[PDB]
Amino acid sequence: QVQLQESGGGSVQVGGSLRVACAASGDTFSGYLAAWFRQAPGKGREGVAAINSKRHTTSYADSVKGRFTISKDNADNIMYLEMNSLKPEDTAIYYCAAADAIGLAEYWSTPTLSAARYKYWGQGTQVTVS
Amino acid sequence: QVQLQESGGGSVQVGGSLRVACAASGDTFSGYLAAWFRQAPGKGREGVAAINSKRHTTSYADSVKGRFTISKDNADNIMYLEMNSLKPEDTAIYYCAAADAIGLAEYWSTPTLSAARYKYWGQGTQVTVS
Amino acid sequence: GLAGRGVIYIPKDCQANRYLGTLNIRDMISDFKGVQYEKWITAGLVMPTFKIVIRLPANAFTGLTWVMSFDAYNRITSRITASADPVYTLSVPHWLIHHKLGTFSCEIDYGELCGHAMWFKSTTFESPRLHFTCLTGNNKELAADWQAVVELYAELEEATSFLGKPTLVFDPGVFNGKFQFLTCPPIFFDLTAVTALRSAGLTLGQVPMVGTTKVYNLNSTLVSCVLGMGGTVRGRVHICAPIFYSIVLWVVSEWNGTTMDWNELFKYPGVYVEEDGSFEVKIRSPYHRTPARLLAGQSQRDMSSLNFYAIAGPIAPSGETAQLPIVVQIDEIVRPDLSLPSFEDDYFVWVDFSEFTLDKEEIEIGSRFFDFTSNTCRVSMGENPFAAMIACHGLHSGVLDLKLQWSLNTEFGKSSGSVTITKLVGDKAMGLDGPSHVFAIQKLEGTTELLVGNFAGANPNTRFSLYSRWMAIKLDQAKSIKVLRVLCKPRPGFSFYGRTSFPV
Amino acid sequence: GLAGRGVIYIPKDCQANRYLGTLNIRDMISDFKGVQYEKWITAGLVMPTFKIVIRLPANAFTGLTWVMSFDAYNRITSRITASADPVYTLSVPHWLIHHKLGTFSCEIDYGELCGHAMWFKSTTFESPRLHFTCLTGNNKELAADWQAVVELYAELEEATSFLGKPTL
Amino acid sequence: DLSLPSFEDDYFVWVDFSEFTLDKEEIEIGSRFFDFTSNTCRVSMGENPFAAMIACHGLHSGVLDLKLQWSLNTEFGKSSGSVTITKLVGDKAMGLDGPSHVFAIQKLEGTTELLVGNFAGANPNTRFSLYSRWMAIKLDQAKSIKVLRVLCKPRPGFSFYGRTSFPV
Amino acid sequence: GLAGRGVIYIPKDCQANRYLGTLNIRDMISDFKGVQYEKWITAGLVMPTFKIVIRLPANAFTGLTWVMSFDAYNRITSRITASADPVYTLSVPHWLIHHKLGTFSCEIDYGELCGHAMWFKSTTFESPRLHFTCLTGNNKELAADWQAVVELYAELEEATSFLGKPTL
Repeated sequence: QVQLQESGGGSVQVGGSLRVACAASGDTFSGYLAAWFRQAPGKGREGVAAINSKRHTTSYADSVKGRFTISKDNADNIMYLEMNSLKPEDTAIYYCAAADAIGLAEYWSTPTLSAARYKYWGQGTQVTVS
Repeated sequence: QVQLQESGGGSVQVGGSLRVACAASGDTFSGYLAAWFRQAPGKGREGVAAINSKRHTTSYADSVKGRFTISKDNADNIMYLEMNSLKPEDTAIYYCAAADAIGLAEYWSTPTLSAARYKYWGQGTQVTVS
Repeated sequence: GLAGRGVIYIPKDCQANRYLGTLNIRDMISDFKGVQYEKWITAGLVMPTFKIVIRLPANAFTGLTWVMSFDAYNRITSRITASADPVYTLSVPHWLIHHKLGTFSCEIDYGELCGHAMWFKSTTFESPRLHFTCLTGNNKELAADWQAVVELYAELEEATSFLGKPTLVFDPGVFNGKFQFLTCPPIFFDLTAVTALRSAGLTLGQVPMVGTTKVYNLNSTLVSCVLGMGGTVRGRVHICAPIFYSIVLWVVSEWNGTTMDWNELFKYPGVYVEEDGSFEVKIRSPYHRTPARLLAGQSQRDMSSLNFYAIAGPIAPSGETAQLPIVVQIDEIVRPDLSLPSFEDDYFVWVDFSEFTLDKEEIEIGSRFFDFTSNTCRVSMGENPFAAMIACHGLHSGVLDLKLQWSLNTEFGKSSGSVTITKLVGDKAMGLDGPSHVFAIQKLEGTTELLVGNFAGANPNTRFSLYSRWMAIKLDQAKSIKVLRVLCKPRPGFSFYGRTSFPV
Repeated sequence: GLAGRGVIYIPKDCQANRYLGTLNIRDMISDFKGVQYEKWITAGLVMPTFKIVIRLPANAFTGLTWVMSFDAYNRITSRITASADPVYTLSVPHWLIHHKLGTFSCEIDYGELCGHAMWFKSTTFESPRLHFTCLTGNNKELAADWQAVVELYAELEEATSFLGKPTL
Repeated sequence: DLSLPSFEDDYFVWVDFSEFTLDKEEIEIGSRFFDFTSNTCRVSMGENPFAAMIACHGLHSGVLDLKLQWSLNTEFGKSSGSVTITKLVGDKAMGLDGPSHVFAIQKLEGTTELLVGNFAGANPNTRFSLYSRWMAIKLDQAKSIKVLRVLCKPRPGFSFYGRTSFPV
Repeated sequence: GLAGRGVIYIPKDCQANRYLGTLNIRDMISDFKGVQYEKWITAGLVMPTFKIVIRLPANAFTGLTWVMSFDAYNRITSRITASADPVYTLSVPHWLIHHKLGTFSCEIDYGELCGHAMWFKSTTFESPRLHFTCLTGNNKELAADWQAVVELYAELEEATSFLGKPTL
């Protein structure tokens, strides 16, 4: 139903921008509401930005605005995380996870950041800075 | 109506677990709501955990959670206090005391810890640590 | 009065669920220039009652059937172009045309279906369109590709108002036990098995879904009001089969599970059906009712379900490897004993704002019911069936009362500022500054009133802005409020124009 | 008043004179425990008039027909198991069921056919049995093996005498 | 010649939550009348004769109104948070999110309504769960509330099916 | 319309408060296969009014009496197995049967007692059961152990709703 393959993480200087690889489609839809996720040592699964793609609604995480962005290419039609500037503490590996059971209460609302809702989980790409 | 005999108290190292002896049945029921009790020098009869056994409802004392437990064996069908870990201050001798006049207001509620309700009182077993 | 004409091209071997192309009435009346096209200029806007007449040859040896789905709005046009599942095209008002019969013609009232009379010079709302699909296909290939002509006979007299009758006026008890356009995906009996059991789920109101994206249709939301349903459903079977396929099948209701051996099974009340003709079956429940929805830890067969057994199998002549489809449609439920309605006349939660990250914040509602798009605070919405009737129907009108509910994150003695609502006519570039309220946040509750509509009389779901009253919530000091809610009860006068489904 | 039920298994390519299996009313009323089975205990011995209803799908392109032969006695049961000729199964009171028609149901009076009301606890005379055979078969093979259910609707009221009217 | 009835049409206390030891706490009632089993706070119940007619009889049905009563342990000027009640149809895995109320704990009183029953029409004492409306009390900041009570008057339409005794 | 049958075994010297064994209507209508058992399949769920008829010999020199306690629910089934006190078995709707009199038969309306019509295929709520006990016993021992048959005569017509009239 859903395949995911990702790369593009690595060390960088402060003020740096790491693009994340386009989420691999699987099973010919790739239209599901999908949110990135972070970790901290001892602290699991804090959410990060997401998009409700079909309504063109953006959602961002608390503690971050403007230095993480999430957008969808109109031609490629495949979501990817964008990071334009970076604070020192991005310790975790990011995760890409999507939910495809959206109803009517998850549609006009802001995209949720809760971890328990998203049923498709994948490894994701390692990012850090010195 | 009710006989009680108990042993199993003694000095131990910190982080220690003392099982308390199965409450002696008397007069062929041993089904009454029964609560343990503690003392302090100068301070009398503070309550400790209890079970409403027939509904499988547990009640714990304030100031303690998880380091005292109270459970009933399904096969033995006789309550006994269990202590899995211990803080230094258990100074008192514990008391076993049961009440058999339970009504409808003491049944669906949490088991009470008040000392004045329990009419069957016994000596109990001496426990302390260095 | 003939106006408009179209063709559809059917390939030689039609498939089940394959897309047979669409056509829109705007093109047919404009392209086919005629008496009625130019009589439709002088009349202004018309509300026509016209009968589509589809002309196809009557041939009984291929056992085809086609579903004609009429969508006034382009919700499903993008979905249906490839591998059109039954639920997309059966959740819209639709008519089945049977290949055994010929020259199928059934009227449509564009007043009762779509509710709003239509313009000529251009399209204000997307054109009323018709989608055709093979609901089930031929057993074997045809000789060569063929064709069908579709005609629509109309009479055009001027329309007095932009609004017909409202299709339904919302009230707490809204379900009378009568259904329009409720049909199910084709059940398929294979030929090889000596006996066969098939099961239809009888718990209506579970928002049928393909597997990935749900679909809201009006029959599901209309059943979701009550808590469980009565007995004695009545529906008719249509056997889409060639003339040489034959089957006879026994229909019963089962809770929870099937008796394995048959001499216990025939004792139950049930109907035998060997032809295309109605059945009437009464719903068997331990509690005399069926819940009509499912809980979090539950399956769909655990509840009541109506079951089709093949006592004498589907027989076949020498050459057929293709399965035999059965389609059922429920016209009515009879002898209804309905349980308590879910929601009383008390209010229902509508939208809730929380996690304000930026102070001195406003939120704009307007005349629209939904689609707030607050970018500095998170928003949430209700699952309730009323907000479902807003998404199913095309146009909705009325006035709905409000309340505000909020609580304080800071200390009550450190509190300051207000929560105001501002009420204008037109957007604040120009306006008349009507009744507005400034509540201090020390009060903790407020109540007001809102109108959803226009000057035209009704506001649809996909957004445009037509001159009407405009309401905005303005927060003086935002961080104070931890959570805000607003719950709304519609005044008795309310309406829903049009009928549709919302694929989400 | 439904009592008793049975099935018969028809192979995909039926043959002319092939044997399609038998079934006896004693087994169907005993096995299918019901209202009439135990109403047949209190009544003692009964002389039922009951209509067999055979449920098969109506299909006109195979041109099958089946003969139902009703023998109260086991004279022909041993003869008919292999290559059942027409004369064995057409010399007993019999009913033709046509595959073109469907849901063939024709009553039987067990008073005029067999003359003697029947017991319950065991069988004094051998049980009334029904034999089915294809009298003529399909031109070509079917798609796959199929089935038919046979039902018998009865009403049981007590029998006054062991003997009905004499047949002749 | 009977004397005055003990209780008038005024409300009667139903359940009272106290000694909250863990914050951001919820309590689930549901459609059932009793058997709350709150593990992070102590609960108490009424002796009243109505809750006795619930235990004697087998099935009970109806709708009963509510009130909330609470007081504050902390200083009133240090107060914060809310006490909400959440009202659904079915359990929160799926649901329609019906009428729910968020009261700030600075208000100190609230009133709502509850249904005891099912789709089947009545709910018995020993627990099962049948599809019906589901009410849960959620406390944003728990330590603030010293004692909470809820007292309920049943609407005139009420019923008790069956007759039994409860040995406790 | 006879459906269901059971026996109870009374020891030679009955004692006051001794337990004489129980029996449930679900077992008697299922085990005793009959007209009404299978008429209870087609009807779905029924609300029967049926008269228990207990057949015991009339003898006036032992002065026995037995209490029949009818519990729709298994509250007291666990309590009563040993030394059944009067209060457990007299707090449920009960009928006294006197040994001086004979063939005690008094109807029960399962609509007014239990209020809810009952299913067949399995039990949603625990089966309606009957407990018998000697309320007071013989002065001296009997000659030898004896027996009593209990019968229940019923008529089964379909029940319209899951709920009868409310008792109060």
